[PDB]
Order: sequence, then C-alpha cells, then structure tokens
Amino acid sequence: SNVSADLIWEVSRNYNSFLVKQRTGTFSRDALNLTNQHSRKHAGFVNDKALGIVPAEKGVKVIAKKVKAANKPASSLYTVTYKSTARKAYKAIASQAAKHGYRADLRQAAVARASAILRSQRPVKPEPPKKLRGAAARR
Amino acid sequence: RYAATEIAPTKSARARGSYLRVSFKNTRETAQAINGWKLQRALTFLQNVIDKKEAVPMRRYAGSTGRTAQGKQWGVSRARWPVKSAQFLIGLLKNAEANADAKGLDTGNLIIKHIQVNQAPKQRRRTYRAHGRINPYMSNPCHIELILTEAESHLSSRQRGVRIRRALT
Amino acid sequence: MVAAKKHVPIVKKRTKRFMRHQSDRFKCLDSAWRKPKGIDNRVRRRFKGNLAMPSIGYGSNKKTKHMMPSGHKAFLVHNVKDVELLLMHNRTYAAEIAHNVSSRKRIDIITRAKQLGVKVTNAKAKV
Amino acid sequence: RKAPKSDNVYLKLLVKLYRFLARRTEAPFNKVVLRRLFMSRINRPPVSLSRIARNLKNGNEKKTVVVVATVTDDNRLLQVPKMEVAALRFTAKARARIEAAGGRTLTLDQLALEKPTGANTLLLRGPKN
Amino acid sequence: IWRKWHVKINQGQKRFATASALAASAVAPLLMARGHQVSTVPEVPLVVDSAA
Amino acid sequence: IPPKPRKILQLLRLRQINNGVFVKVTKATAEMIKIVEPWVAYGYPNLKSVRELIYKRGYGKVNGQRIPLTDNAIIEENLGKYGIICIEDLIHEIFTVGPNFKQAANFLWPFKLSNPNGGFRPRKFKHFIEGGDLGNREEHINALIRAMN
RNA sequence: GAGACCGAUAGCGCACAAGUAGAGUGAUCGAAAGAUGAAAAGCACUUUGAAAAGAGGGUUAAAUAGCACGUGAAAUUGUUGAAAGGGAAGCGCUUGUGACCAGACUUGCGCCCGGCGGAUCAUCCGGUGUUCUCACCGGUGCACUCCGCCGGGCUCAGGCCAG
RNA sequence: GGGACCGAGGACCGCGCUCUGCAAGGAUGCUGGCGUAAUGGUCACCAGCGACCCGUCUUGAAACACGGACCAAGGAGUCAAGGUUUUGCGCGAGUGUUUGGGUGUAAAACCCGCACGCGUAAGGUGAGAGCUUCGGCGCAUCAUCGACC
RNA sequence: CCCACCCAUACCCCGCCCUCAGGGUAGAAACGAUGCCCUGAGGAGUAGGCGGCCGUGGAGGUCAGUGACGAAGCCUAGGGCG
Repeated sequence: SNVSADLIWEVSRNYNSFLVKQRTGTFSRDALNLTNQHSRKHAGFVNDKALGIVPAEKGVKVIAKKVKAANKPASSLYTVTYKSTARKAYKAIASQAAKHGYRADLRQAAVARASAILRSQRPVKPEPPKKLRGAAARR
Repeated sequence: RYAATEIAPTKSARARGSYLRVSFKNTRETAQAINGWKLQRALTFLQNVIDKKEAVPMRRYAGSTGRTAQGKQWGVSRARWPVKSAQFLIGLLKNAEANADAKGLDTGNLIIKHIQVNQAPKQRRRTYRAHGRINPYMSNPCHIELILTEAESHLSSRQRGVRIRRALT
Repeated sequence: MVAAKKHVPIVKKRTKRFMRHQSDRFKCLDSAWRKPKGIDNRVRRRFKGNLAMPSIGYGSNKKTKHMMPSGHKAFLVHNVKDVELLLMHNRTYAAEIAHNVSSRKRIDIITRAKQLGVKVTNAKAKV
Repeated sequence: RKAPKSDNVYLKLLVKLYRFLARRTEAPFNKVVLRRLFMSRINRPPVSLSRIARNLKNGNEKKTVVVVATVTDDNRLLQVPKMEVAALRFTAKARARIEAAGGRTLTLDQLALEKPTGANTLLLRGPKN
Repeated sequence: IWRKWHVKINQGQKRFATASALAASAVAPLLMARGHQVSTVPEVPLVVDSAA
Repeated sequence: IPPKPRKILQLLRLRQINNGVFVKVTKATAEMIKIVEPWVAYGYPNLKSVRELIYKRGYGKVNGQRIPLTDNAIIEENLGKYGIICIEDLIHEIFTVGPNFKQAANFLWPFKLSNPNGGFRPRKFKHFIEGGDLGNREEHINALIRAMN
C-alpha cells in the first residue's frame, strides 16, 4: 500500500497539531504518548500498535489501539480502567504491553506513567512556611 | 503630584508654581540657599536679598560672576542678588504659610524640607542681527515647588563552647 | 519531587557578558554584541587588554546546557494542560508560568503542579 | 552525500531501506543503487525501451533489468521482448508496452525483496551525453 | 502593479496534489494530526446516505 | 626557513617542535639530517631511551588514527605479519635495526616530547660543539631524552 | 464593491476651517497640525494671593486622565539617596569591602513491631472486551490474606564548605 | 620519602596479576561544622598588572586629509522583461488548461474545442560499474578501426 | 668559563566546546535514524564562497493558546537560559 507508520512519521515529523516546541526540548500532547516526547518510538498516532494512559476518578484509564480497526475511530481503542491496588494495575499494564508482542519496548514507560498518575492522586503535604533572609528579614 | 512623595500631606503644607517667567539659573541658586531652613529665617533672608543686605551664593551657575564680601558667610566669593527670583520665592513661601494656617500647623516650627526648581517649556522672541541672520532670544522659565514640615546567630560549636566557658569563669 | 536528577557539576566557562566596543562611550550604541568589521580595530585583531570576542570555545557542556542551578530545564507553561505535559519530567524539567497568565489561572497551575510534583520557577509572584 | 536533495517521502524510504542493505551486505550492487538514489536528475538520464532491448540481446535474457532512473517509451522499437524491469519510474506508454509483451514491472523496494543482493541482474544507465 | 501576483502551475501537478489530499483524508492518524476531533465517528471516509 | 629544509622536515615527520623520530643511519638519510642541522638535535639512543620512549610516549598509527600502545593485541593486529607480536618485539626491532625497521618506525606515531627539565643551555641555537644544542650529540642525546620525557 | 496595501516623519502636499496659513512684483512656491473620559460628571464650596494661580474639599474606576488632557522612551535638567576625585575620563584580568539578591534545604524510600479503620487478598464460577491469553465487571472468598492512617525502631538516599 | 593539580566515565563484558582477591578498560571510604546569605551571583568603589579614538581614503606601509555636539524616528542591490547555470517537482517524444470558451458557493476553485510556442519523427577491438551457473556476460564513457548521410 | 633560578597563547598531561574523518545501530524489548554510541585529528584569518540560527510588519492552518482577577507598550544598583 501507500500508507504506513513510516510514512505518517515522515509527513508529521516536522510539524503536528500535537507538537510543542521550545528551546529546552520538544513535547507532544498526543493522548497515546506515554512520555510526551516527540519520537517515532513514542508517537502513538503514527504507530499501528500504541498505548496511552489517562487518569480516572480513582486509578488509571489505559487505551490501546486495535490493529483491525484502524479505519474505525469509534471502535479503535481498547479501554481498561484500573481502580484496584497499584500493584495489580502495574501487572496488567505490563502484561498488556509485553506478554503478546504489543509494544514490549513501552513496558517500562507505561508502568512509569501509571505510577505517576497514582502518585499524583495522593493527598498533598502542606508546604513549609517561607523564610525571609537578610534585608527582607530585617524589614 | 510633587516629587517628594515620602511626606504625608496631612502633616505638611505645600505650594506650587508653574511656567513662572523668571531666570531658571538664578532661581535654582536661591532655592538652594534656603533649602532646609526655617520658614521665618528664609523669609528674612529673601527680603534682605532684595535690599542687597544678604547675597545668594552662585555654586553651579557662576561663570564669570563678580565677587563680594557678603559671600564670605557661605564660604564662596561669587555671590549675587537675584531680586526677581527672591520675589517669586517669597510668594510661594507666603502661600505655603497660609496653607499651613488653614490646616492648623505651627508656623514657628515649620522648616523647608523640600524645595525644587525644574525647567518649563521655553518661550521665544526673535531679535535682528546683521550679516543676514536673525538671532533668537529664547527665554528660560521654571517650575517651583516646596513643602513645609514640622521640625522634629549561627555560631559554630567551637564558638558556642568558647562562650559557655568564658561565661562560667 | 523537588530533587532533580543526578547530574555532573554545572560549570560556566564565562559568566560576564560580551559588551559591544565603544558602547560604554555612546548612548546610541547598545551593549548587545556586534562583531567589529574594521580592518584596524584592536578588538577584531585580538590585541591584549581589549574586549573579548565570543566564540564556540566558551560553549557549555552538553550535559549541563539549558539547566538552571537547581538542575532542571525551564518549560514555559500557559495553562493547566501545559503542566500535565510535565508529568513524566518531575526531575528533569521545571514549569515557568508565562507573564500574561492571570492570577486565578496561576493558582490552578500551582495547585496542579504541586499535585504532579513539578517545580514552578515563579510560584510566589502574585501571593 | 548523507541526505538526498529530494523532498519525496517515498524516496527517503527507499534510501533508508538501501542504506540498511548496503551496511548489512557485502554486495556492491546495493552501494551503487544507494549512491544513485542520492544524485540529481540530470545525473540520472532516462533509459529507453530501445536501449534496454539492445543490452539483453546477446545472453542477458531471463534476467532482471534495473535502472535507477525513469524508463521511457521509444517509437522506433516495433516489437518489445518479454523482460523483467525494475526502475524508479515508468511512463504510461512504456509500462503498458512492457506489460503487453508479457513482462513484469517492479519498483526498487520489490527488487529488494526479490533480489536483496542483486543476483542475476542487469544494471544499466542512460546516455549522459 | 506589474509584480506577477499570480502563479502559473501545471495542471498535472494540480491534479497530483488533489489526489494526495484525498488519499491523506482517508488516513485516520493524519486527521488527528491536523486538529480534527475524530474520535466519535466510525469509518474515517465517512459516507452518509444520499437519502438523508 | 628555506624551501629545501622545509621539505626535509615534512619528510622526517618533524612537524611540531619537540617531535622525535627513529631513523636508521644511511648515506641516503645521513645527508638529509645534515641539511636540517640548524633545527634538529640528534644522536644515538641507548636501550633505556628506546624502552621508555615506547612505553611512556608510544602511540601507533592504526587506520590513520593515533591509538596508545596499552595492549599487545594492538601491536599484533598491525605488525603481526612481520613477526612483531608484543611490545618487546617492537623495542627489539627499533633498537637492533632489523629487516622490518621501516614498518615498525612508521607505525610509531612521531613522539611528542615535553620541554627538557633543566633547560637546554645558555645559547641553544649554536652547534653542540660550540656550546649549543644543535647538531650531532652522539651518545649525549640520551641525557636530552631523559629531560624531555 | 473590494485588498496578504499605508497607518499620522507612513499613506495624496492635505485623516484637522489645506491648495489653508505664509513667501514672491509676477509666473508660481507651499507647510505644521489627529487621541481627556462610558458619560463633562470640565472641580460646587472654604481659604491665601492684585492677578495668574496655590492649598483644602469634591466628580470619577482612575486627576499616577484637569482640556499644556490615552500610553508617555531617550538626549537634556532639578531634588533626594550612595560613592569617587594630587594635570583627563572611559575599557580588560583578579581579589577585597559595602549594598542587594536568585537558588538549594524543610525530607522521601524501603523493612520490623503495635493500635486501628475498611473487603477491589489468592482461588473458583458467569458475562463482556481483547493483543486468543491476557484483562475488567458481578458473585464466592465475611480475615496469619489485601488496602490507607496513626505510634515507635532501623537501613538507604538526600544541601553547603571542609579534614 | 615529601609536596602540588586533577577524579573525565557510569550494571557486566577486556587485557592481566602477587588470586577466599587485586593498585587490572577513569574515586572511593570515614568524619566534622553549617543548613543560612554561610557558599554563590549582580552592581559601585579602592587596589596590582594590562590597554591609542572610531570610520573613510591613499599607500608597500605609516603619517596627512576628510566625517563625528547629543538622542529619537526614517534611511539605501528592489520590481519588470529577455538570456543563462545549478537544485527540487510533474509529464515524458512529447510538453504547455488560465487568448478564449463552459460551470461556480463568483477576481478563487473545477473543466477543455481548435490552433499555436519549443522539441522529436545501427558494427569490430581494449579498458570499464555491476552480475556469474566461475566457463563467462558486460552499463555509462574514453581510445582505435569502422558503416551511413 | 661554571652552577642554579624567572616566564610566552610556545612544548607535555587532563577537562569542556565546535568542526572534520573513520566505525556500530531491525525476523525492530523500536528512533526529535534529521537520533544515539565508539575512536582519532584539528581550531589566526582580509577579499570571497557555503551553512545554521536570531529578530520585525502582514497571510493560511494549528495551540478548544493568553487577557479588564489586566493584552500591548514603557522603567528596573532583581533574577534564569544561550
């Protein structure tokens, strides 16, 4: 055929609607992007097999592409919400990423993304009071 | 608006004049003479300048200016009698004194905390000169403002251990 | 978390700027660097005791480039959607809220960043 | 040259494929094909059906004809023999005339699948002058 | 005013570009990369019945 | 420098100052050095000079690159076809001038020596027999090599 | 009717009582010059001053917008604050003094006990989704299993300058 | 034996040796004070050493000469036609819709009937890239003998 | 004539920057491949040639971008990056 993941990367490497470019690096807003970095490894929309993790009310919501439904967006994402313990969520996500040959390279990235979301859902410690110094302290 | 914005207007009295048709250089020197003085002392001084009893020292704008014995009080030889500048300063000091009376302050204790002379937009007048040129006679007006106010440890362990021993003995 | 990734010590070969020649003398000449194109100017010929000329020799280490002293890389942020872009980069990147972000939007950004553990460079501006 | 001057995305894929082949094989065929993908169009003159027909006259039949160029048609040739031609591009008439004779037309990526080392291949170039 | 405001483009290249644009419109990833909210629609080459 | 001595120094691989090379004595090579006398100091090295030069400042020319001689595998891969398979074979080849001196010496990148510890002399640009440093010191080059090493 | 045009030193000389003011005997030559505020609500009244104005008081979201009126740079000037100055100043490298400051840190992780508060503990059964072997829901599993908190002990990693 | 400067890299792999290991492909271990302007940074000044005022023009070079009171804004290789070289793109013995005509959501976009512009209507030997069934086959191009008009 | 000593951007060792050159990198646990890793050498520069990058006015698409809870502009002996 004429369309492949290699072609979509070539078309969309230099510019995208998901691309964020600054002096210190290039980021991506793609929902199927585990590290939010612009690369062929992590460009979810480019790849036929890709993963993405988004927060839920409690837990994580993992979405994976269905290869046999690339032309049906409404039925192209396999969505699982994990609201059990953190370790059980990591087990399923890693098995989802490596036990069948569906992006085993993203196993470590996917588990880390789930960990960050679960950590971000934890209660927040109150910050210590600010301390003035020198001239500011004496006024 | 005024430049000395650190003075609360409730405890002070102020006066202002704009586009005053007097020499800026002469007015600047005589304002500097009465800076920081008492109101009554400045008024007596400014009157004496009109009658040529006291002289205003010329510090910055004194190029090719005569010498008098009345400047010996200030430590300079070049002193002058800016009569016109003194008259304008008298009016503003009297106005600020009147504003102090309305507020209820004590005129016998007021001092000139802040006095400033700035430059105004210049006026123009053309005079006739030979060799085909018309010479300008641009005037130099000034702005004047004045305000009257009432007259009135992280020591180390060795450092701490030394101090304890010295305090015991 | 607040702590950044372990990194090599940050060295700066030169700290002071590269002042333009004769910019100290003329108000029309800004201090921004300009390469002198004259043939006899002693700055271009590199005579001793004259202003230095910027060159690639002063280039900072690749492993420490664009890192603030804390060890993070600044990422300009405009809204809450921008700080969630930093979810994977607590230890490598810091958030810098833009100068035109309103006061109430700033509180939302700082609240989200604290949840994400992302450092904010200007978190106490309008407090 | 490291990057081709062309902006064609598919040409970049061909270069990437043959850069891998040239590095991982000892075939000088792959290095020639890779270096010809990099050069300019004036350096890649067209090869006509008449020229390829001449070059397989003697014993080079039942071989694969490979040109990194565009294959054109020639009206001077009345009969076109059956042949196996792989090229960057084919004209509408040259492709039809080759297929009418009974031959097959390939692209350079199909050539990599069929002949990863350039075995049993006839590599030609167009007239530079 | 004589500045060559208009550009002459081959009709062959014009039709080539339109064909490429139509083909890219059938590619679902390229639709998202261009900013289109294509997540609740099936069959990216969305064909609606002419009767409706 | 006149054009003739310039070419000789390029042919002797003496491109920078304090560069040292090993030359086998020969009427073809003896006359070359005699023309570059106002720029070179040369003599007859001993075993210690040869040993410490290769051990401390010995780098090989491997595929056009300057690779330090830190292992015997480096020497054998480049000079094993001539029978030199270790560091001591290389030293033996240079000291006792053998059939493969040209290959061993050219393999050795020209030695980059430091300035001598103790100085050259009050006037270093006279001939050695006039109290300078230029010319043939014969067996006195060893004392110079100690200082530059 | 329009513009991938210009935006008050631009665009027609003219965005304004512009072919005007003004110059030349005349033919002709020919400028400068826009912006308070949503609304004049354009400061009543009191007081000092001959007056111009000033100060209180007031309008207003704002007078840090008072018709010398949006915003208000630099050259140049005044006052205040700090400092330097035996026939130049200014510039480069390096300390020191004085003033003034951005960071960093505030603890996290993981084990062993104890008090808890709660059944998304393992297994099995049904349904569903998928990458066809992995998951999710519901039930069983009502407590040496699992999840969060609190009180102790310990390990490790944590900033700056040094021996 | 006594000093000085430095610690680049970051799971393992190698060469080795004096092998329960090691000084062998790059610093670890133990300890103290402090945890804040203390280190560090920016300014101004003093101090030691260093340091001609820019540009233009002429000349082998200097020197002379010219421009420079200060600031803000403006300020100078552009457009068109005709040739030409190189890169990218389309079609390719053809190529060029846009004088014009036909639709149009109307100066856009889409389509094209007839002319018209530019171009077009087969050998021997030696090398030689690349194939090889190891016998050989031989691109482009050059040299030579050709053949034809 | 002899001994020691002083220091140049010069010579030796190390760190960092850039450029050049030579190698590795897919039955992909796989990549701003315009990337990453390894090794070596080099660094003055007028006329001139080549490349990258910064900045200003306007246009298309895009960031469901910023903003009266304050855009733009201007001031700053306040900081960060190059």
